[PDB]
Amino acid sequence: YIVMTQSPKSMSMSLGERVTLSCRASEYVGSYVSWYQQKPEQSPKLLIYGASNRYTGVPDRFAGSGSATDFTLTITSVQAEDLADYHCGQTYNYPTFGGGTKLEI
Amino acid sequence: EIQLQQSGPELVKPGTSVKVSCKASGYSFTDYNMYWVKQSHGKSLEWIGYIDPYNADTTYNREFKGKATLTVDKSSSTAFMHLNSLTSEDSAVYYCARKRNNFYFDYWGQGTPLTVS
Amino acid sequence: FVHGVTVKNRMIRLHPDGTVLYGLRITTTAACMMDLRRYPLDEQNCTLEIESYGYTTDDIEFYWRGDDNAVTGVTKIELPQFSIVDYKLITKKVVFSTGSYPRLSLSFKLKRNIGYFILQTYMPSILI
Amino acid sequence: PSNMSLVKETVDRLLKGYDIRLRPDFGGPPVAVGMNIDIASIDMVSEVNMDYTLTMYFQQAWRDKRLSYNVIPLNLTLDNRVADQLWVPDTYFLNDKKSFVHGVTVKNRMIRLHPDGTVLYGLRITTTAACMMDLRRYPLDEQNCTLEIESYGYTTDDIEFYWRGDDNAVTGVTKIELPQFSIVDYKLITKKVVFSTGSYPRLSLSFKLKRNIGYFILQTYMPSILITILSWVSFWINYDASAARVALGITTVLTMTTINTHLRETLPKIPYVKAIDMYLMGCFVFVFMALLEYALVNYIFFGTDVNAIDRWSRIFFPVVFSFFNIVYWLYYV
Amino acid sequence: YDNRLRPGLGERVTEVKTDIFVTSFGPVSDHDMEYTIDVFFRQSWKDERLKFKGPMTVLRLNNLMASKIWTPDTFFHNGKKSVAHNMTMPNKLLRITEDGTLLYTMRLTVRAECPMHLEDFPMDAHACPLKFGSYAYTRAEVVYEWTREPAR
Amino acid sequence: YDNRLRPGLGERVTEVKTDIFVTSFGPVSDHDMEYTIDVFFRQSWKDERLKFKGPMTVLRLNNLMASKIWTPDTFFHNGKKSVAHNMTMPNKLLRITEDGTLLYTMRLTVRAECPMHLEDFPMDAHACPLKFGSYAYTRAEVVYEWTREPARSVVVAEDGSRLNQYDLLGQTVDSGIVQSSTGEYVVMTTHFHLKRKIGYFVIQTYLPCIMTVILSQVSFWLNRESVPARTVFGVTTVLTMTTLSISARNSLP
Amino acid sequence: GDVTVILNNLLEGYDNKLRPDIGVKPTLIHTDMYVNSIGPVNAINMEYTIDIFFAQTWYDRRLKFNSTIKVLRLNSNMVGKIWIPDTFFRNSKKADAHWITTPNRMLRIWNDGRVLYTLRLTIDAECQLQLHNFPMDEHSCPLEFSSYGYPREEIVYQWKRSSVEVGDTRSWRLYQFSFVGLRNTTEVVKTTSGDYVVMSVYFDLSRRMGYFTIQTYIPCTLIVVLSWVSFWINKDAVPARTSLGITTVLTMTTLSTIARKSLPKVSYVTAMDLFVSVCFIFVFSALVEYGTLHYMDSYARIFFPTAFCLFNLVYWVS
Ligand SMILES: *[C@@H]1O[C@H](CO)[C@@H](O[C@@H]2O[C@H](CO)[C@@H](O[C@@H]3O[C@H](CO[C@H]4O[C@H](CO)[C@@H](O)[C@H](O[C@H]5O[C@H](CO)[C@@H](O)[C@H](O)[C@@H]5O)[C@@H]4O)[C@@H](O)[C@H](O[C@H]4O[C@H](CO)[C@@H](O)[C@H](O)[C@@H]4O[C@H]4O[C@H](CO)[C@@H](O)[C@H](O)[C@@H]4O)[C@@H]3O)[C@H](O)[C@H]2NC(C)=O)[C@H](O)[C@H]1NC(C)=O
Ligand SMILES: *[C@@H]1O[C@H](CO)[C@@H](O[C@@H]2O[C@H](CO)[C@@H](O[C@@H]3O[C@H](CO[C@H]4O[C@H](CO)[C@@H](O)[C@H](O)[C@@H]4O)[C@@H](O)[C@H](O[C@H]4O[C@H](CO)[C@@H](O)[C@H](O)[C@@H]4O)[C@@H]3O)[C@H](O)[C@H]2NC(C)=O)[C@H](O)[C@H]1NC(C)=O
Ligand SMILES: *[C@@H]1O[C@H](CO)[C@@H](O[C@@H]2O[C@H](CO)[C@@H](O[C@@H]3O[C@H](CO[C@H]4O[C@H](CO)[C@@H](O)[C@H](O)[C@@H]4O)[C@@H](O)[C@H](O[C@H]4O[C@H](CO)[C@@H](O)[C@H](O)[C@@H]4O)[C@@H]3O)[C@H](O)[C@H]2NC(C)=O)[C@H](O)[C@H]1NC(C)=O
Ligand SMILES: *[C@@H]1O[C@H](CO)[C@@H](O[C@@H]2O[C@H](CO)[C@@H](O[C@@H]3O[C@H](CO[C@H]4O[C@H](CO)[C@@H](O)[C@H](O)[C@@H]4O)[C@@H](O)[C@H](O[C@H]4O[C@H](CO)[C@@H](O)[C@H](O)[C@@H]4O)[C@@H]3O)[C@H](O)[C@H]2NC(C)=O)[C@H](O)[C@H]1NC(C)=O
Ligand SMILES: *[C@@H]1O[C@H](CO)[C@@H](O[C@@H]2O[C@H](CO)[C@@H](O[C@@H]3O[C@H](CO[C@H]4O[C@H](CO)[C@@H](O)[C@H](O)[C@@H]4O)[C@@H](O)[C@H](O[C@H]4O[C@H](CO)[C@@H](O)[C@H](O)[C@@H]4O)[C@@H]3O)[C@H](O)[C@H]2NC(C)=O)[C@H](O)[C@H]1NC(C)=O
Ligand SMILES: CCCCCCCC/C=C/CCCCCCCC(=O)O[C@@H](COC(=O)CCCCCCCCCCCCCCC)COP(=O)([O-])OCC[N+](C)(C)C
Ligand SMILES: CCCCCCCC/C=C/CCCCCCCC(=O)O[C@@H](COC(=O)CCCCCCCCCCCCCCC)COP(=O)([O-])OCC[N+](C)(C)C
Ligand SMILES: *[C@@H]1O[C@H](CO)[C@@H](O[C@@H]2O[C@H](CO)[C@@H](O[C@@H]3O[C@H](CO)[C@@H](O)[C@H](O)[C@@H]3O)[C@H](O)[C@H]2NC(C)=O)[C@H](O)[C@H]1NC(C)=O
Ligand SMILES: CC(=O)[C@H]1CC[C@H]2[C@@H]3CC[C@H]4C[C@H](O)CC[C@]4(C)[C@H]3CC[C@]12C
Ligand SMILES: Cc1ccc(-c2nc3ccc(C)cn3c2CC(=O)N(C)C)cc1
Ligand SMILES: *[C@@H]1O[C@H](CO)[C@@H](O)[C@H](O)[C@H]1NC(C)=O
Ligand SMILES: CCCCCCCCCCCC
Ligand SMILES: CCCCCCCCCCCC
Ligand SMILES: CCCCCCCCCCCC
Ligand SMILES: CCCCCCCCCCCC
Ligand SMILES: CCCCCCCCCCCC
Ligand SMILES: CCCCCCCCCCCC
Ligand SMILES: CCCCCCCC
Ligand SMILES: CCCCCCCC
Ligand SMILES: CCCCCCCC
Ligand SMILES: CCCCCCCC
Repeated sequence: YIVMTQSPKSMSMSLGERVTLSCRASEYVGSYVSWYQQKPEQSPKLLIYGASNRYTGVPDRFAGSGSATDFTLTITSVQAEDLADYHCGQTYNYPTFGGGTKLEI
Repeated sequence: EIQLQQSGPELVKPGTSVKVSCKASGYSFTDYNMYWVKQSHGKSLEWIGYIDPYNADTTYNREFKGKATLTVDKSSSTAFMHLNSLTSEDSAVYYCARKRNNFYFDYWGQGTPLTVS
Repeated sequence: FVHGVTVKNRMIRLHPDGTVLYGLRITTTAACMMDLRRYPLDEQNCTLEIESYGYTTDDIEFYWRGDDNAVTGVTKIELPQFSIVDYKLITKKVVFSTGSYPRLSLSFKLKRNIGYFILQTYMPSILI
Repeated sequence: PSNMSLVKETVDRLLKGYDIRLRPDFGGPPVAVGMNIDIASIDMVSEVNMDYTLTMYFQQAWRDKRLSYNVIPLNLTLDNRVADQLWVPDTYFLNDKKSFVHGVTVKNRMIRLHPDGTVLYGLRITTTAACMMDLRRYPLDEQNCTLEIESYGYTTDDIEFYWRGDDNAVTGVTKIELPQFSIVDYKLITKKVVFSTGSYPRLSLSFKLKRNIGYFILQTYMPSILITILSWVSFWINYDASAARVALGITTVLTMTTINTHLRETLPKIPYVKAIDMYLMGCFVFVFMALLEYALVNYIFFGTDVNAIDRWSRIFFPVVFSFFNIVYWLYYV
Repeated sequence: YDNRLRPGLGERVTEVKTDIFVTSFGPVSDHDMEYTIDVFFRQSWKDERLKFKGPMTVLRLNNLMASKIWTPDTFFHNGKKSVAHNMTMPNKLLRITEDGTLLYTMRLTVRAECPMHLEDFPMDAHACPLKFGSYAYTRAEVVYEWTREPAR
Repeated sequence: YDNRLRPGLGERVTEVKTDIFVTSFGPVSDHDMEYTIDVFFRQSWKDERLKFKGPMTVLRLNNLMASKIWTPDTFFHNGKKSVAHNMTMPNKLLRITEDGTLLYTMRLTVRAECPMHLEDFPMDAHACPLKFGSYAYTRAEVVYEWTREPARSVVVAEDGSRLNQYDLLGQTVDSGIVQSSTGEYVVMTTHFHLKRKIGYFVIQTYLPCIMTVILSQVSFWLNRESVPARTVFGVTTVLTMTTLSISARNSLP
Repeated sequence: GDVTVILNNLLEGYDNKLRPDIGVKPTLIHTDMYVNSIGPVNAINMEYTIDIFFAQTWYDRRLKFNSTIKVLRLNSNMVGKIWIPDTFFRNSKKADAHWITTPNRMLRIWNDGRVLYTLRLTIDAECQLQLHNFPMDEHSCPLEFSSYGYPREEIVYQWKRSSVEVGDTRSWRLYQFSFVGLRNTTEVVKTTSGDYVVMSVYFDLSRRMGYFTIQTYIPCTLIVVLSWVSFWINKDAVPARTSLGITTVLTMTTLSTIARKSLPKVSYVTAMDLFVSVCFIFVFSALVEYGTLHYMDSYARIFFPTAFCLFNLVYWVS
């Protein structure tokens, strides 16, 4: 299957600054690369679908980007609610997910 | 709105099968496929399989091919995952996800922790 | 065929007296047997034989509205190979076994442009 | 005129309340649709398009309880337009590229209702069926070209195909006279092809055409053999005649490569090497070696024994060429 | 009127008297072993259902009435792909005589198959056939005939 | 039933789950910068109006019912003179499931436009596209989707390749949006990756060129005193080279 | 539904045969185009293919409705039910709409009466190319269209603010030329049936000669150099000199024949014809130079390259 690689295993950044989480796909995945947010002891929450399309109810600070295999999720200003585990998953083939980047301070 | 309620946490001895449910209420059950995702503590999300509820058509992951069986109750609007021959590694948290379309999983399950000892 | 973009290229106009102006934009690949004995110095004559199929002269009658102004646009025709020297409009009555039918003939007396063959055919032979 | 009124009433009853949208035995066992072909001609077997034009009388016979009558004893042969008001199988040719039922004088269709309900529905179809040909041994090749009759919308749970009359279903194949082909064999196969939408019945009518080699001797093989024999003439000219031998050599080599290119331009751009390509390249080796034999002669002389080389070539070139022909024709024929 | 039933269905064989007027014998395509021919393919037949009495003894009509009535399903056995010219209008004439006789001519461009044995090429001659008959009706249903002497 | 209104008009967005089964990947015409492909273009969509309950669960019908009900006006953006096959009957199938789902498959021979950059010809690979979508309905009214996974929604038959000088490496699909003054339109794109087979050109232009240059270099072994022989050796090779170049350009637009 | 009743009311008592405001005022039609791609320019047949999304909008008081629904967005099904202008293309040798999978037509009806009707077309327009200088010819290829039967008093055309929404030119099949720009005109042509307003789009195309250089010009220059090299060959070698000259001039004849085959059948000398004629003069002059030499060489060795280069400068600058 398609193996998703999250380059930042755990990123530590202060509040209110730009942060970018990377995601690599082993093969072609097109624009079928969603991002999900999972707080501890909680289910994942969809943030970005497609490649850059923002899911409904998501703050405008989240922004996705990526054409073929390189995908990035950017937070313009980290808030207190933006501290959770972030996963990237591909749905071009059978679903797979990355390791899961964790945001810290 | 859409709400996916899963069975509560449970503990089972190794080698004993177990079933976990997933009840959907907000939407029409047969329109969208139901996927199952396993997440061991501290590890990446892993896809088990999915079931097309209308015709009950099932597709499984190679690793879980034979370890998990997916069934459905359209009248109750519930998706069931049956795990058999449980081992130590099978202890994990299981979610049921609803795939809106080819792009994203819209609503996830609340989570059914599983433990073996 | 009659051209059919964007709609079928056709016109109908009813006048108060009863006259029915009916127009069609038509492309015809018309047969023209050519006596190429003098080719390329040949003055070919190609005709279009307009005729009524099912209606005899007792039922239908043809004429060029306007004795010679019925056919226009011939002068502007800039044919790359030929030069249209002249054209005639003829009205006849052809007789078949089924009956006699009206005929209109639109004949063009085309003339070959010798210069293209002078450059292409004759000059290589002369130089050879 | 009384029997005319009786037949009019019968056909009006048959077409009254007739649901063309529903097949015979709808919600029941599949309807058995028998088929039989009358090959009118096989034309335009062209490898450039990898297709062949087949003209045929394509007949289908199927029972239909709705079209059963018992008042009239004779078999009703109706006007072809009634086919538009009747259910007919939605058969198609999967390898068809361009097909048409003949137009003049009217639509070349036949509808014949039998009292038992059997419907004989015939068409005169000209179809340009696709035949992917393996030209590796061309022109000494046998081509297995097929016609794949299949039901598009109805699965095996709704329709069945069978060659009506078994091996006698297809006729007229022997009378076919292709220009450059001989139809050595034909076969009829019944299959069940499975697609993602279900399993559909399939009839495969396969002709094993054999290509006639006589024309290619006239246009392809004999001219190149003659050019090689002509190139052998240079061995009989003394080594001093540089202009004559060189002209003979280069003229032969260039004409050989020109022949190869001109022949291959007509054929499609297939990557592999054909049998005609094999022979042409082999004879190009011979003629180019004749030119290089003169080259060796000139170098050895300027840069008795040279007469020895010329004489040995004078006899070995035809012998080696004859053995090349033996090996080639034995392998391919 | 039931145009799906031939005249004399179950009572008589439909006698079709046919003749051909070749307006132009088209070019011979020896490469495809075929030839083109442009014809006024006339065919006439009795039809008792089409008897009438009126001021005119012949109803000279257009193709629309030809579509409304029964016409023979004639086809050319060796025809490859013919054209029924229909510009400006369908080039067909339909004449109903008061006795019920029908005359139904039509302008056609038949491209027919002519198998050539080119053994004496180019000093060769051929007899290119032009065969036609009913597609669906057998000899017991419709029989064809020449309206004049077969030579003429 | 009104054929003129899409299902769920004014309340929903009509989702059409399309799918392609390539029966045969037809020949690629580099001269026209296009390619032919025969497909079983399947579409599937929900229509609550066509909901029934009877002895059978799915109604398999013919094209006559397809013409009577609303079907998406899907067209190929880069299509060029496609044909919907009609022999013997309209090669279409309609299947109305009791829930309301429609499965509408048609057999097509679509001649799509494939812009090729022939910079590395003949050692070149081209990603020939096939984009399709609704013509009259914007993204807010009709949205397209792949019925299976996107990777498994364009299947090519095994023995279907009609390519002569090309090799179908594979296909990759995607979904996107086209902006227009008329509106925003959802587009389903699939790229077939073709690699030209150099075999034909090796024995058609490369081998003649190499043998010609070797033939010209043969003249270095002829004695210098033989002027006519080496002069004809050179001039005939140069003329052959010119002919080779001209006959090699005609293989391309 | 609430929309089906609107369509039924609109089409009830609707005379499809009558144009809007017939006998009242001319029907103003605003036309716009999206040029999807200018196909191959067939200079041989004096025609070129263009694929467009042709849009035309007009007001129809019969098709006005008041409701919460603002527009009626419809497929090709409703195109044949209402009045559509008979817009034909005056210089189209053959045009055809797209029908796969369904007819490529769109129709939108606003409350006021606006009827935006668009369709996809592939027009084989007739461009009267004048290749007096080839392959440097520049052409302003037009695309005319007007109502076929409705005179200026009954159907008036006009260009909307957006002139022509020309698409991206990278994917165009225009290999020979380069799309320079577009220009629109609107003029009243007089004919026997009446006065008709004609709207024409001129696409300006400029030819590129690179393929013609590697195809025709370079081989002819190389064969002229082959004619030149004859002078350096010893004069005593009669067969060598004669062979080189004859091969050169005869293959020059063959090259002229194929180069003219690239062109259509037109009776006037073009720039390529001038160049091949000068090459003929050069090769024939070299052959005659050896003919008179046998029956001087150094003068030719200078004059031929210099004359060719000077002629090249004069010819190319023009
Ligand atoms: C002499 O004979 C010839 C045939 O031998 C006749 O030519 C035929 O004429 C008929 C009737 O006019 C045409 O049928 C129409 O076809 C429309 C689409 O055609 C496309 O597909 C066909 C293949 O089926 C192609 O052959 C066509 O290409 C050719 O024709 C076009 C011009 O049309 C040329 O430009 C080309 O170069 C080709 O020559 C086309 O690609 C089809 O849409 C149409 O059906 C609609 O209209 C009828 C009208 O009654 C409705 O009943 C029907 O339901 C359809 O209406 C729906 O669709 C329209 C689309 O806008 C909507 O507006 C409606 O609201 C509704 O939704 C009709 O079937 C036939 O194509 C044509 N050519 C053939 C058969 O090869 C000549 O007319 C005849 N006379 C003369 C003087 O020559
Ligand atoms: C290309 O080739 C075609 C051949 O098909 C030429 O067409 C012929 O042209 C000539 C001259 O224009 C025509 O000759 C005409 O003969 C008429 C008599 O025959 C017809 O008579 C009546 C009409 O009155 C018809 O009903 C009947 O069926 C006959 O067909 C004359 O009436 C014509 O006019 C004048 O004739 C003489 C002098 O010619 C005068 O004294 C008379 O007063 C009268 O005014 C005319 O003469 C001929 O019919 C045409 N068709 C043929 C031969 O088949 C084309 O002319 C040629 N192209 C060009 C450019 O010339
Ligand atoms: C209306 O149409 C029907 C159907 O065609 C006609 O009835 C059939 O007429 C055919 C005549 O060709 C009959 O065929 C002959 O049947 C003989 C007996 O066969 C029996 O067993 C077979 C087993 O499959 C059954 O199908 C068949 O119905 C019979 O029960 C055979 O011995 C014959 O064989 C050979 O006959 C001649 C030479 O004698 C050859 O030319 C043949 O090709 C064949 O090789 C022949 O098959 C058939 O029996 C009739 N009944 C049916 C098919 O049910 C009507 O006559 C017709 N009515 C009209 C025109 O008015
Ligand atoms: C693909 O192949 C299919 C084959 O199924 C073609 O579909 C058929 O096409 C023909 C020709 O268009 C259709 O024939 C039409 O039948 C209509 C219904 O006929 C019945 O009803 C009328 C009265 O309403 C009766 O008079 C008649 O006897 C039948 O009882 C007719 O109304 C149509 O008339 C049109 O054509 C005639 C020709 O003479 C004109 O005079 C009329 O004015 C009118 O324009 C026509 O005859 C047939 O119904 C289609 N379906 C079937 C199942 O046969 C497709 O056309 C072909 N191409 C495509 C693109 O699909
Ligand atoms: C042109 O090329 C095509 C290739 O597509 C050929 O078509 C194939 O032909 C072969 C051979 O005829 C088909 O293969 C098999 O034919 C069997 C014929 O019976 C023989 O074999 C059985 C079993 O060994 C013996 O008992 C018997 O006595 C005969 O000796 C069929 O019986 C086969 O069907 C069985 O096997 C299949 C596959 O296992 C099962 O699915 C069936 O249910 C059944 O049990 C089989 O059909 C082959 O089917 C043809 N089609 C293909 C490959 O698509 C043409 O023959 C060829 N024509 C010419 C003129 O060259
Ligand atoms: C194994 C079987 C294989 C089968 C294939 C058979 C292959 C065998 C064929 C081999 C070729 C035959 C030549 C062999 C001898 C050559 C050497 C020679 O010069 O000898 C002699 C002359 O040579 C002759 O006697 C000429 C006889 C052959 C001429 C045939 C022409 C017919 C063309 C028909 C074509 C039409 C084409 C029709 C279209 C199809 C004399 O030589 P010398 O100079 O005096 O030197 C010797 C003296 N010394 C010893 C002192 C030195
Ligand atoms: C008129 C001439 C007659 C002459 C007769 C003489 C006999 C000559 C015999 C000729 C052999 C006939 C070959 C036919 C097969 C086609 C080629 C081929 O398959 O190549 C394949 C490999 O890819 C390559 O080979 C490209 C590498 C360049 C090869 C050319 C080297 C030139 C050497 C320069 C030296 C100059 C000398 C230096 C100076 C002394 C490509 O094939 P494909 O289609 O793309 O498919 C993939 C491969 N597949 C097929 C395995 C799957
Ligand atoms: C395509 O056709 C259109 C319409 O014929 C052309 O647009 C028109 O251009 C003229 C001249 O530029 C405009 O007139 C001018 O308008 C400006 C702005 O209002 C005004 O300041 C001037 O005094 C003058 O009136 C005209 O308004 C404009 N049409 C519209 C509807 O706005 C267009 O130029 C053509 N495209 C070409 C030639 O490429
Ligand atoms: C000594 C001798 O017999 C001479 C006679 C003819 C010579 C060949 C001609 C063609 C040459 C092309 C390239 O230059 C490579 C070397 C090449 C193959 C040469 C090898 C040596 C040869 C055989
Ligand atoms: C004047 C005008 C402008 C745009 C259109 C138009 N309407 C559509 C609907 C759908 C699709 C895919 C393309 N359409 C296009 C063409 C377009 O905008 N392209 C190619 C970018 C029609 C007329
Ligand atoms: C439509 O209805 C509104 C409110 O009822 C009215 O103001 C308007 O004039 C109507 N438009 C018509 C009848 O064209
Ligand atoms: C892959 C096949 C390559 C064949 C090359 C040509 C062989 C010619 C043999 C000539 C023997 C003298
Ligand atoms: C490339 C050189 C070719 C030489 C061929 C000679 C054939 C006969 C050899 C006899 C040697 C004595
Ligand atoms: C084909 C190889 C031939 C080698 C001949 C060697 C010649 C050496 C020079 C001395 C005699 C010419
Ligand atoms: C002198 C012998 C030259 C080669 C003869 C050709 C042999 C053809 C065999 C055909 C297969 C039966
Ligand atoms: C194909 C051309 C043959 C040579 C023609 C020479 C005649 C003069 C042509 C140039 C005139 C400006
Ligand atoms: C001998 C050189 C031939 C090419 C000369 C080209 C001069 C540039 C012209 C550019 C147009 C003004
Ligand atoms: C305008 C006619 C030109 C003819 C060609 C030039 C003379 C060879
Ligand atoms: C049409 C005029 C032809 C000119 C011929 C010139 C001959 C060199
Ligand atoms: C007539 C052809 C040219 C002849 C020139 C010979 C040397 C004076
Ligand atoms: C004696 C003449 C020498 C030529 C010099 C080079 C001209 C291109």
